[PDB]
Amino acid sequence: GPTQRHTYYSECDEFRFIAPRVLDEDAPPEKRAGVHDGHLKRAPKVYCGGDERDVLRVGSGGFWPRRSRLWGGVDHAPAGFNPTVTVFHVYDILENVEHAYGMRAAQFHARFMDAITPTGTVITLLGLTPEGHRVAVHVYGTRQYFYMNKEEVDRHLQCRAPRDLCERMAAALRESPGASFRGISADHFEAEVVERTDVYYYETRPALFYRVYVRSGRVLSYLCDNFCPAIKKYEGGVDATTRFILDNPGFVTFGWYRLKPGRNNTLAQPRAPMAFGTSSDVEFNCTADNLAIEGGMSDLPAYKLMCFDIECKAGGEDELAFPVAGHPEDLVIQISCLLYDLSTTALEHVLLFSLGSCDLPESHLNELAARGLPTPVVLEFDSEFEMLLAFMTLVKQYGPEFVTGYNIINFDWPFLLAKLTDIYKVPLDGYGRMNGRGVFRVWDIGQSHFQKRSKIKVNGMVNIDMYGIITDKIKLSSYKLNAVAEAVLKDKKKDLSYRDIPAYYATGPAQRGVIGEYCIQDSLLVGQLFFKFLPHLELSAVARLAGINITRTIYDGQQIRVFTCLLRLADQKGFILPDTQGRFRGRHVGYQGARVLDPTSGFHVNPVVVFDFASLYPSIIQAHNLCFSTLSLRADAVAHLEAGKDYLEIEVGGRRLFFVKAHVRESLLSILLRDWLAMRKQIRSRIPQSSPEEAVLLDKQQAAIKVVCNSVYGFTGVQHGLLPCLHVAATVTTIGREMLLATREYVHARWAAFEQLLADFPEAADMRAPGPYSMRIIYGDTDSIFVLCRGLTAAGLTAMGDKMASHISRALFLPPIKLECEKTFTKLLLIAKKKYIGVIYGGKMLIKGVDLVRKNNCAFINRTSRALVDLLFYDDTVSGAAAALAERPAEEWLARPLPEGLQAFGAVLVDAHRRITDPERDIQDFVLTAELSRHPRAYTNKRLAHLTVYYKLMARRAQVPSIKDRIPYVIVAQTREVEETVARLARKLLVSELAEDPAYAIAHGVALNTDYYFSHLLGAACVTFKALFGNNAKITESLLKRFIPEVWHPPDDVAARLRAAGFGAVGAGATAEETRRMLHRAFDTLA
Amino acid sequence: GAPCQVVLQGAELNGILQAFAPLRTSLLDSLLVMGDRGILIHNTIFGEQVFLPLEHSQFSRYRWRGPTAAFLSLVDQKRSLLSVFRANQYPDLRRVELAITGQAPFRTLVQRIWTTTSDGEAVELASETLMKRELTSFVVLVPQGTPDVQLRLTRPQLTKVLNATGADSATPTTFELGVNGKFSVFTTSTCVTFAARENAKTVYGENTHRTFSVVVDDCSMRAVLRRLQVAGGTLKFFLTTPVPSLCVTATGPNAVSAVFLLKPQKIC
DNA sequence: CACAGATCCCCGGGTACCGAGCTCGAATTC
DNA sequence: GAATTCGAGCTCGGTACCCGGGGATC
Ligand SMILES: Cc1cn([C@H]2C[C@H](O)[C@@H](COP(=O)(O)OP(=O)(O)OP(=O)(O)O)O2)c(=O)[nH]c1=O
Ligand SMILES: [Mg+2]
Ligand SMILES: [Mg+2]
Ligand SMILES: [Mg+2]
Ligand SMILES: [Mg+2]
Ligand SMILES: [Mg+2]
Repeated sequence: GPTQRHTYYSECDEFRFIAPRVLDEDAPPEKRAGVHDGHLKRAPKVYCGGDERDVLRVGSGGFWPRRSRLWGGVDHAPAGFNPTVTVFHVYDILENVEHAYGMRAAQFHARFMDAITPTGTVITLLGLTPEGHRVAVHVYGTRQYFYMNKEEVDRHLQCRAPRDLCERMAAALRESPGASFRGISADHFEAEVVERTDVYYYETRPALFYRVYVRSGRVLSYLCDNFCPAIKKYEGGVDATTRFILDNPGFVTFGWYRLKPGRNNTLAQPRAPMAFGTSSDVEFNCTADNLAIEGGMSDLPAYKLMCFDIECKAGGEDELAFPVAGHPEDLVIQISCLLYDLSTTALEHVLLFSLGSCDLPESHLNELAARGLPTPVVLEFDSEFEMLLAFMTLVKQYGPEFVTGYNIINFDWPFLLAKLTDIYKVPLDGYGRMNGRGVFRVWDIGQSHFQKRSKIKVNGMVNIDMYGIITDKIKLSSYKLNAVAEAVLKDKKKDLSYRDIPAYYATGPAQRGVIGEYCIQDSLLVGQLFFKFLPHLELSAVARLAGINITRTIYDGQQIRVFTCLLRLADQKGFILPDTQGRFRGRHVGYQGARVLDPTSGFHVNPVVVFDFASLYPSIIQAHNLCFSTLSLRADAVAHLEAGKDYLEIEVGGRRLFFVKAHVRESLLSILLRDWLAMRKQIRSRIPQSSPEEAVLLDKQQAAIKVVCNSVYGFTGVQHGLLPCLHVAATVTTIGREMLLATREYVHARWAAFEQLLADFPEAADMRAPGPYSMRIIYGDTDSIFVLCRGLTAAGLTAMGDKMASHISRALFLPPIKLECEKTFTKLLLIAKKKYIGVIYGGKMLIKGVDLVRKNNCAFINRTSRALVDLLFYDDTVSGAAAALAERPAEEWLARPLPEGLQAFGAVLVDAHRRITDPERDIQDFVLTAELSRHPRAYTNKRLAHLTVYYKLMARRAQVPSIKDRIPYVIVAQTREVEETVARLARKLLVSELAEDPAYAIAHGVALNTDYYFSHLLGAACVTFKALFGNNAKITESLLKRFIPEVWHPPDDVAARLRAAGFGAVGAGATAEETRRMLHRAFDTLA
Repeated sequence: GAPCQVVLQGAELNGILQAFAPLRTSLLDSLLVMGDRGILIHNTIFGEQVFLPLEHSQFSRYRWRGPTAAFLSLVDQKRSLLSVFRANQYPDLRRVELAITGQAPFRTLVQRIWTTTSDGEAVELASETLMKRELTSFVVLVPQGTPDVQLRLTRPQLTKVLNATGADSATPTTFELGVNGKFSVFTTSTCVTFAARENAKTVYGENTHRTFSVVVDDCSMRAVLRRLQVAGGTLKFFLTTPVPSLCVTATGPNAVSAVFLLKPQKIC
């Protein structure tokens, strides 16, 4: 059949029939619990409505769409299919070894067979044509390589010719511990003598290296980790894709391309439908010279997006437990699968896989037809295997280029793949885009102790989980899809909790249809989120600019972007990037960060101009020409250069460091940063000319590019990371600290009196407000300075602050550096170092790290804290009282009555006290959160509330959170039962032992800890408003609790016997006259 | 001056500091029910109700306008409005004023301090003045009426009767008074007795014919009345209630009293 | 296998005092 | 014989640090 074998199920005649027993409707009520199980012998079928078909039968008809040409060797295209391909968008790039013995019958030309002769690496470009045909171009050529110093290799293994070195590298692989390099010869390792320079230092001279062309780059991973581990290999971590992108100038990992005539006239050689490696329509065999970038096209092809969502049932003794993939009875029941078009954003198909009958409710069908959405194609199955096989068959046949969903990397794909590999033993290596031997794998953090994220790598399929896209574009306490839907989409959805799915599924098809409706609506919400944020476009802009494919952009982190950009620059300039990490693996820091000036804490009702540097550390790297290639630790490399004119000299970490200037050697990091700073500036140049809803999204996109810009700095200062230089990173921060202080001293020296301010800026003449002028920095941070401008009006203070900032940046700093007046607060509450609130001029409130902007707290405390700060800032007669509080030292307020304005500031607190005890207290207002952030075994302090509740959830078999989830929890009241239970699982209990989770605490009506929640309400108030009271949290706490209404009762078991002993009560439980008359009765009784 | 006003200049204040002399820290986490007829200082120690009346005549000036007010003594939860009247907290103190200023649901009370100087003047230690807010909801259960029969005692007498009383719930005690002077405070393995006159076991009292035998189940009396360091005083019995109660009022500088609840098992 | 940086506030939990109480135990000492 | 006291010790929690950890702010 095919030359290469297709490792996906094209046919099946026997499988493992698992299915719930309640699906067999006419069978007695006592054969209903549990599931069936066990082998069955029939091709898997799918019932779409009244019809029925084999799952794996492509044929003509079909219950789901198909974009596949081949299916298990048969060619299902109309004869005469031969689309011409001249331009093809490329979205993913694979690489995969290809053996010239394996492609004997494939009938390539010579010039590819000889490019794989024992073996080659083939760079597969996946993509679409403008007419929608799925291309796969195979780029022969393109073999990886590294460098080793010529003299170093010549010495450590006596070498006279390069061939003798190819021989020795082969010799070393043939002796490897386990026989992975069988037959390896002296011709798999061609080498030449190149004349490159290491990139770490200015003094380094261009040596002679050997450039060693490996094929089959896993041999390079061996020949890089095990070959002569005392010689230094330079670029042995650079995979073949990066060699393809970089070696060919112009090429991109995401963009339109074009086939060319080629080197002599050699052409693209269209493969024969049997020799297809991928699931594509047309396939080609090029080399890098038959390809052209085809700039001028921008638009995105017709690519498809699948947006799936599984629903699972637990089928064990406890059907309220949460499903588990390993258990054969905790089975998937439904798979919603929406099929959008990525270019037009148009939902095309709405598929619902359903184990058993599913009749979707009419109301839902009519809401779909009302909104114009396709009609749901409900596909029914008997067994879970057939349902999952049909889902994977859709994924293979349709072949969505992009997949998404919500939490599809931590629950949906792991659940499904655990089923398909543990239980049903299906090889997923062919269910990607390659017909076999492709990666279809998930990774999760799994106590790895650095891993930032759980990844997923299907080949030729870009999985964008919207959970991770939204956690880094919106600050929410809870990232459940309902909370995210409300907060982003303004869509109050109804969630079905997994505890209510067994009760529904057991009933007829109409409730199973209700489950299917909640499944579809989840996926419709996720499609809306995807097309609001459009993550593929921003991430492809980054992938295009970095040089990495889009999946490495989504998953691999910020360092490989910088490493690839730097690698492009280095290879142009004639440099090479050593490997150090190849030999490599408490709040500790690597070097000294930035300066945070001491705030003059307090409520400042005068204007506070906030200057700050634009792109500070990138501008330092560019201004001062910081790099690896410009650093000199030793004052000899610059012994023939003028000081101050040809090189900077700075004491960093007590080490004198010489950074030669441009016009001697341009930094490599400067040029890298140019490219990324231009990208960020282009995104920002559309914020003023966009919608409000679009300026918010654009703000987040320029913030992402800002992170990639600051990661160039960060990449120098990562210890045991790729290509680090803490001399450059420590120099960046050293110049940053110098500039913060230089700016403060300039402002303090020049503009100390109003005459000098007026001499610089005559437009200050119309800005003198009546008090006595002064201009003092009252706070600063890495780049900002807060200049408290007394005696100046806030009206035109930013318009002159721009001119001040240009004045300072001209007088002090080098050209790429630029200080700029970014705000003006008409009121500021400098709480602490990284904490402050303030109303920007004539405008918005800026809250910076004061726990109203922190995801810890409960909405109750946040709501009341916001109410208080709104009183302080907006409500006049409380800003007057608050500004009056500074005329006394804090302790005088402990004696004196607080100014008569601040009473409303305690009315809020008093109201909140009322509101906290009131017995409706919907406990969603009282739900704290915390991020797990590492395996619960990697903690040392295992006495945290979210860990407590994590283990309570795993104890009850509920849904255990994931490593970066947020773990919501309530603080339940300490009760003799809770006490006994905690000691059972093992006074006054800790808040880590009163740590229930809200679902439990509603189901079991566990009551909240009013003491805790109010003490923390007052704690948040105290943390903010200690700035009014001389930053004394103690005094503030005392003065805030003086608001609260104090209450005293003789307790029950005391009040009882007192009412029994003929004492009448006087106070609450009687009318005021009745209390007075009884008080008369007492006073005359005692007298 | 400000509407409700309680001033203790010297020479009547020396009596009030003397009243607080023995008590130590006891009445600091207390409740101060001020109003007409004076101030009542109530606290709970060990589960019993201890009172310390301070009459309106018993201040250099006592003046009240409005309904009675009730303050927790712990200002901001450490300090105390009575800590001024302690044994040696402020050595050189002479005077205190308690000025109240507000409207009936919301009064606040301020306490200023005055220390002696040379040449007849006073420095106001404004670092240690106190400000409290009226409770804004409260109710206390004060004792009422007058006892059945009350007997005055001394330090050695009262010390030994407190020695006679129990240790824990095992052994309930009983202040029976027999006919013609058989006052007795016993338990099973200790018993003490006095004569009741209307030498060394001849207590004085009034209405001595009113025999009974009260019974207590809770033996916190010894701890309670030892903390307050009572110097012997009145022992008052209250039995015309379903729950009899015994009150104890030192005749030393203070009138600090303590009511103890005698369980309903009343018999003669 | 995986991988930008640092600074810094505040909370929770832990542990180490120690000034202040404050209750008996043999010394004074009525 | 017997009201002091204050050493004797002893549990008392406020206060002080310290540390991890969440999660802010450059
Ligand atoms: C926000 C942020 C800042 N920084 C460092 C680098 C910055 O140069 C320095 C100052 O921070 P920012 O003011 O936040 O960033 P910036 O000034 O560089 O960029 P912009 O023009 O938008 O203001 O802090 C990081 O390293 N990472 C970050 O994620
Ligand atoms: Mg789901
Ligand atoms: Mg999901
Ligand atoms: Mg900045
Ligand atoms: Mg700026
Ligand atoms: Mg800034």
